[PDB]
Amino acid sequence: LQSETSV
Amino acid sequence: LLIEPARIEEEELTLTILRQTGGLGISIAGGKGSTPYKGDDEGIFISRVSEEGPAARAGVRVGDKLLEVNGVALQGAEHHEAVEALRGAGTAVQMRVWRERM
Repeated sequence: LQSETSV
Repeated sequence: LLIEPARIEEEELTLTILRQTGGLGISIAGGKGSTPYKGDDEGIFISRVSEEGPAARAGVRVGDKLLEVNGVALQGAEHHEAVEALRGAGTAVQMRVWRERM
């Protein structure tokens, strides 16, 4: 589980 | 005998991001229950910054650890908890970040 999220 | 000069090792900053429209120009990584962005730290980190985005204009740099967003502390936060906090932050996004010397 590796999350990356642009905001 | 060159003496080491005074050097900053770690910084904690308060940065105010301003977006009239669109995004903050950043991506975040990590969180509780996810693979770490740095070693063993499970905290929320800034994984990238847009050069023409608001965060870069506010001083946000890559590698900054995200501690707080407009009064919400993100210690031990799951990844999607940070996500939701940032998307739901208004036109002014004041964050507290922990920075480390490279």
